[PDB]
Amino acid sequence: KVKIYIDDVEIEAEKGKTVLQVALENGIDIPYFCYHPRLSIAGACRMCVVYWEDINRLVISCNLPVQEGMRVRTHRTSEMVREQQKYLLQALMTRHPLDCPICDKAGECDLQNLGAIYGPQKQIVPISALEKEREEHDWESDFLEYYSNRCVVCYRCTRACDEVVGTRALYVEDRGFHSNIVPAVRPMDTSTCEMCGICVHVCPVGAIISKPFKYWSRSWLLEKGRTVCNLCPVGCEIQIEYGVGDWRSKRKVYRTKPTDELNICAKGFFGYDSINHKRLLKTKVGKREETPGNVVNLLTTILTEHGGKTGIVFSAYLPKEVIDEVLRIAKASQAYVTAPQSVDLFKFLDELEEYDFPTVKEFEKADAFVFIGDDITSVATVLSYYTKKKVYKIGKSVRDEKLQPEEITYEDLQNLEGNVFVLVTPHALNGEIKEVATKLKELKREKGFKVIPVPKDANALYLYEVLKGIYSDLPAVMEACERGDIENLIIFGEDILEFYEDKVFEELKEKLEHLVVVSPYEDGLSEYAHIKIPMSLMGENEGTYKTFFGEVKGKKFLPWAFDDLAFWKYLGENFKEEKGLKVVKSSSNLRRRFEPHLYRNNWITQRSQNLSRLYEKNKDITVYYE
Amino acid sequence: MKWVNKGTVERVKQEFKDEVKYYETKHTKGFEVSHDFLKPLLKFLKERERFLHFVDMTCIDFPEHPNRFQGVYILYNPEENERVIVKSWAKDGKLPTVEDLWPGAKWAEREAYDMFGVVFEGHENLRRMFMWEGYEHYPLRKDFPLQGIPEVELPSLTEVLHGRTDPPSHDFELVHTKLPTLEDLERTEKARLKKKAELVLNWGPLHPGTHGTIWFLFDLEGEKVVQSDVILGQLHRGMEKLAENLHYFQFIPYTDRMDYISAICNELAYVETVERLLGVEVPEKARYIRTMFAELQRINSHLLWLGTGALDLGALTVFLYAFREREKIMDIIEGNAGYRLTSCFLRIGGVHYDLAEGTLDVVKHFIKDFPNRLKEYHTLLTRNRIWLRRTKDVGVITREDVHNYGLSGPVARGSGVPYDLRKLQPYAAYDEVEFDIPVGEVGDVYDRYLVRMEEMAQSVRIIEQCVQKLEKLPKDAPYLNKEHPAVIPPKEDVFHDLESMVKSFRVVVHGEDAPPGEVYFAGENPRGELGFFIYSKGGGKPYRTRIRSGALYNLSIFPKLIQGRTIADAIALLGSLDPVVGETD
Amino acid sequence: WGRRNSLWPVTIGLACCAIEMMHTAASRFDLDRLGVIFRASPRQADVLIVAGTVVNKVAPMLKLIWDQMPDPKWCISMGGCASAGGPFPTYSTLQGVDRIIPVDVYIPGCPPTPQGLIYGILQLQRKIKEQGITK
Amino acid sequence: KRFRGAHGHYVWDGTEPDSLKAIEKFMSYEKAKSRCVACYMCQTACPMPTLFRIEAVQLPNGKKKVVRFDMNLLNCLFCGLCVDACPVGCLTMTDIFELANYSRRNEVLRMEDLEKFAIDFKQRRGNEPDRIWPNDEEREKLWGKIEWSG
Ligand code: SF4
Ligand code: SF4
Ligand code: SF4
Ligand code: SF4
Ligand code: SF4
Ligand code: SF4
Ligand code: SF4
Ligand code: FES
Repeated sequence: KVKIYIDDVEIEAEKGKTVLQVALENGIDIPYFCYHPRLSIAGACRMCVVYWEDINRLVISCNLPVQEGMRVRTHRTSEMVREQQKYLLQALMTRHPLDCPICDKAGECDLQNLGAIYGPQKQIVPISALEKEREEHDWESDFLEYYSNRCVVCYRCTRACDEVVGTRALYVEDRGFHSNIVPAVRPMDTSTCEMCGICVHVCPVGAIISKPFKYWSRSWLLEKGRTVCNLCPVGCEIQIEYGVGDWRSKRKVYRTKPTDELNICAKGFFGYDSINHKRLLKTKVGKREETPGNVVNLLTTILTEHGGKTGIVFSAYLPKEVIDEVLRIAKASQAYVTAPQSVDLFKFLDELEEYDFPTVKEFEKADAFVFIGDDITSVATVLSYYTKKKVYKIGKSVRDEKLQPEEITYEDLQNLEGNVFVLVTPHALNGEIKEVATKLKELKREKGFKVIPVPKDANALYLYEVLKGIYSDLPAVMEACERGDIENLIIFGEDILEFYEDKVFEELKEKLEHLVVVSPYEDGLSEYAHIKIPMSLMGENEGTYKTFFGEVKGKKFLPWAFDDLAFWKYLGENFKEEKGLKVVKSSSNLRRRFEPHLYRNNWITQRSQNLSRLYEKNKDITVYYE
Repeated sequence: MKWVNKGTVERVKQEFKDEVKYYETKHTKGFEVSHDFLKPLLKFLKERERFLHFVDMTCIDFPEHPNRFQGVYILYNPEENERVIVKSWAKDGKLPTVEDLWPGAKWAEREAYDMFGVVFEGHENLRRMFMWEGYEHYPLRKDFPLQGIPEVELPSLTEVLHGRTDPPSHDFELVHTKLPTLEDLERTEKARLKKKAELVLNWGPLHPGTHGTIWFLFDLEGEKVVQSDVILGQLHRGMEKLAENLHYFQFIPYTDRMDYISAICNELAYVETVERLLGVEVPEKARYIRTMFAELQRINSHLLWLGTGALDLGALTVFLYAFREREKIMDIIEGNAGYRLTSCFLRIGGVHYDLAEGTLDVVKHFIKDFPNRLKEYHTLLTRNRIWLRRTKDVGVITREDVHNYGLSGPVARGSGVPYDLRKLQPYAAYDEVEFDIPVGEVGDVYDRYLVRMEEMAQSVRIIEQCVQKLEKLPKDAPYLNKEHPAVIPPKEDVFHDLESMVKSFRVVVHGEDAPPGEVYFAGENPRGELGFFIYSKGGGKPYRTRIRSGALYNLSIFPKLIQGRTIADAIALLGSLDPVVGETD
Repeated sequence: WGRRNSLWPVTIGLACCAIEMMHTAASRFDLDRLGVIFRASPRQADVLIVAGTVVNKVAPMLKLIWDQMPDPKWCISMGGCASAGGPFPTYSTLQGVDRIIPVDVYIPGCPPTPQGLIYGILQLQRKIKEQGITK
Repeated sequence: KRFRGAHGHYVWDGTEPDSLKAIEKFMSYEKAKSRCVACYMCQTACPMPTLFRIEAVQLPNGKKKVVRFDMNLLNCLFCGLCVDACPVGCLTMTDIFELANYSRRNEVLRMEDLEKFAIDFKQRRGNEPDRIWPNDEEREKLWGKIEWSG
């Protein structure tokens, strides 16, 4: 829409973009530090200088909007720009330590890369490696560490904490050369900070370090892949960094990172270790490993001859493709199908009768937000990064206080006005499920509000779509097991442990003829199983999830992955005609055993050593803002 | 050394109007032609434009293109000192043969078929060059792994003999690439020459001769040779493919292992080429250190050719003297580079270290004696005239064979052609140093022996000039261009400041920031023109590094010389062509 | 220490490691004081010195030379190429000669110095001197 | 003095460079033991990284400790590129060359070995100057008395 010139090269640029943006899009590398596409412009690092021929002056390109016929020059054709790059990089290196041999950022460092390409190439300002100091304060944290001398004070962290996450946990300690980043409240691990790791990722250097990753490897020795995070229903796309077992690094997941969209929470940033914890990667019968073909025969016999006495407990942490294949097999076996979400979510959606599920992008269109139930920031954290309008609240409010929500009553909803988005969490309605659903159903028809159900488990909404009308009540299935109406159980994941304690399954192992547990872990519920079948985690399957970021499909790249979908499809080759189903219902009221927490929301994050430390510190805290 | 002149470009465009496209790069000038016009353009460039001297030809693999293989040709105009490069796409995996235009190009076509799978219609029994008859792959293809396809378990027999079944080293891979059989070797031998005479002489694959690894085939009538062929590959390790997987600075030690007899020369050719691609200036002190050490290697390399050449006819007394002098050159190189044979002295941007204390005193002690000892070898050899007559009339190479076969080094100079890149295409410091180019008149085995002899004398005069220049420089003068981002600074710099450390990390982790483009540069190695054709798509690793061996083309003329002659002259002929199994990649 | 028990090896020069082999035989190091006769015909030799890298194309030919030697024989792999494949983990290089012929002594280096090759021979002699001394 | 022999690991003896002393506060080391901080520069610079095997951990006190460092000399070029890449003054090439042995296993250096090699090399030739050759008597057989100068 607008034509410009960068080193006498004509380039078309859409009006509204900056010279730096246009240059990067066209492969013209301009060194930069403080500009981040997701944050507000700062103009502080000054590394993006370009020579604007039209005004004969050095100007920062990150703040320069494109204008028809403008002519700029970069370091490619301007010595002035080259001299300032050498000076700016030398200035940053003045008190920067000789820490590259042990710094976690080596190989992916903006200062190290830019300093080697555009830097002075030699030391002009002679500072001994032993005098590389800058004012500094311990962040008092077990997960984050700040190295102020490595800091190139760029304010990306401060901007991200204030503009993206909104926790306002950092501040710049005393001005001038020694400006250093400090947590607003220490110890940091129990402050307003949500340990999302965004500050680690936006930092262009190794100033903010992830302690769990410190010294274990080198950035260039890891493999990288991107997929869908399934630890909650948001659907963020994250990058897993792993090793293979060769000379470079161990066969495990070493850390995880968000993309430049900064869509990530602590579960996604520090929960990577749940992928390495006691994995079940082979089919087993008892304690002995068995060939998948033999296990497929056992299951084929169970469902073919005893399907009408078999119950299937789905997991909301399963991708669409597996859910569908298992459900199709169930309908070919005349089995019982259920899911723990039948206790609360399904009852709510049955009464609401019709809901809205817009993408995060569509949140811009809302005028106000109404949070009903739990602390949204603790259930679908990243959503709290996009609810920037007025927020009303009915229910528990702990980390959501960062949004300064206004408490209201159900009677007040009748008076709100204009494109209201109601975000409701059915797992937190305790006995008022039908009443609340009925009230929101009226509101959706009379006033036209958007009623968006926020499940706490990744694919629960899809489970509901595929199980509505045919699902059995979880307590009815368990009651049917005690009565002897159900002799075999195929349980997927540990979603069920949110309603029944372990002992129940220790006894079920004796009562049932066949207890089949499909899990990713060798510990937990699978310890009580007769037949153990592996269940895939993120990065180990190509499964799609119905999330807040749309219908996202993951990527399979972790090499130790067990082919979950291939196994079930193979079993399904033995089931062609649809036979039917059995449904059990019951009015018994099952109470949730534990409330989800920001650092522990499901059986997967529970197996994360990192999040468990964060959870133990903050489990008792209920007030973070006042 | 300029490229295509503006005049010949237009005469080529006026003749191939919509079929050729002139183009320029930072370092090369040439043409892109349509497949059906490749040969007419080459015949035009050679016969009607004087690009008679054949330099090299090879292929580049572009899997993302429909044709997938671009033929690359490089010719030279000795009358004007110009180079041309011609590119063309292969039509259905084929290309036109050029061996009738340049006989020396026959072996280049064999190498290409073995590495890429390109067939040359009309190659006159095209067979694989290095691999055996029946190999199922084309290693230079981008989808072929560098380690091949491991298929057989090949444990260490020494470890099995002691019951130790566990791997002996953390990097020991039990699965290995499949191994051929003695029968497999027999098919490549028989599929090489079609029976023409009585007996099939077989001097290889392994023979007790001087160049034991070089395999020869003679078709004899009693004692006369009618037909003759050579089979290489007894040392093929995948050099060109190893470069595709390494950073530029990492390949320097592999250049030492090409012509292991003159490693510093190999490094100079390679480094001088990479420094052109990256645009790296070399400080003065390093330029003289390169020029001096490159010449000490030429003396050291000619001594080996003379010692092994003398060993071929008894007279072991010359072998001892030649190696007595080689031990002196190695004492200087080892003391400065740190290794006797595989020096690994040059670095991108200069030299590894400065000269070691007292190194100039040792060279001066060498430059004063060596002139007297050269007079010993002249008369100690000519003393026995039983062999002097065995060389003054055989193996004559006409100037037509020099350009048709792409000969270089002493092989070309012995025949009258003063083709010396140290003067025609200067590098390190050969422009600021004065020396002479020895040239012969008959062009026989004797002329090549005499050519190499004065080259040692001329090299002593070059070293003498480098010594006085080095003494006049302060020991403060640089031997490394530390101001360029692609030059790894010495450890002493990194131990001191962050400004140097970040450079070391950048280059070591990501490689040098090479720009896109192509470059062809060659060094006057003791055995000929050692060329390096590097193709860069941008990044720390080259997309293709073709190595043009001057010795390889010097051997391609062997079947022409021994034909119609007696087999007794084969030992003297091969020796006068100074070939090295290592330069056959 | 000094034994009149002579050794008759055949030097198989394949690459750079062969050049250092010639320097050891020359007047600078005297490998004769150790009883090494150095016969050139493999029919009458008992020690196979593989000095250089072994290409897969040469492997069948090399194995033949070995089986063609009298049974009281030993083998020395000079340099890493003949020892473990050296610096060439490629499609055409045989990763160590001990994969087709048992070797008794491995001489590291790229290439080993003439003294390293001599020390390597003493090691072979050390082995033999006490190979006929136990049983 | 410039010979590129068997590799070694210089030890913590007080003569460390500024770069290492600058990061000492982060390391778990012992006096007279290897200086290595496991930066992987040697192996990354090496054209044959498979011959190396380096491992380091993060101790519960937050410091870094090198736990494994092995090199297989039979696949080494003895090129010196790794020593160039060492930023802490740890990796070095000694004068040790008498390493011929009877098994591929005897040609694998562990950390304990790299330390012993360097300690011995520094003990015998640490203060020796950088000369073209260290002894003139051993060279006199071939060269004779050389007229040196300042
Ligand atoms: S922040 Fe970058 S330049 Fe500084 S020590 Fe770390 S890797 Fe090196
Ligand atoms: S990690 Fe996230 S929540 Fe914690 S301080 Fe940094 S930006 Fe704020
Ligand atoms: S800690 Fe990192 S992101 Fe924050 S100001 Fe310093 S360099 Fe920038
Ligand atoms: S908000 Fe949910 S999907 Fe996003 S990173 Fe956190 S746990 Fe994963
Ligand atoms: S060990 Fe080294 S010197 Fe010997 S042949 Fe192999 S690469 Fe060449
Ligand atoms: S380069 Fe030096 S400090 Fe780094 S891993 Fe190697 S020996 Fe250790
Ligand atoms: S000397 Fe060269 S080949 Fe050997 S470990 Fe060091 S860098 Fe690698
Ligand atoms: S990027 Fe423009 S000022 Fe920092």
